Amino acid sequence: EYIKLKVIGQDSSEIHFKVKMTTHLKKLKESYAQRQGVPMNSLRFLFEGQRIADNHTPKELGMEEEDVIEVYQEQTGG
Amino acid sequence: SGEAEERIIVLS
Repeated sequence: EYIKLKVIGQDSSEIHFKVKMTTHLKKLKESYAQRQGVPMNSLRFLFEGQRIADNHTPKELGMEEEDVIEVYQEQTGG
Repeated sequence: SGEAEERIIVLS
């Protein structure tokens, strides 16, 4: 019962993540930052423009298969 | 440069 989320970076690159509806999104943020080789707190992760918290889950955010997460530099970063 | 390959990470 995974959904696949597409994570889009500042440079238009994509990394997809298969997650459960109950997965704490901290797991995704940490993995993504690791693969980019930057500290996790230098980034902010947005779903439809709203900030994804470590303890948010896809269910709480109303996410579904194929949904996009955008990654921006943290604004006081961070 | 070329198109990146597909990248899927499973968070189990």
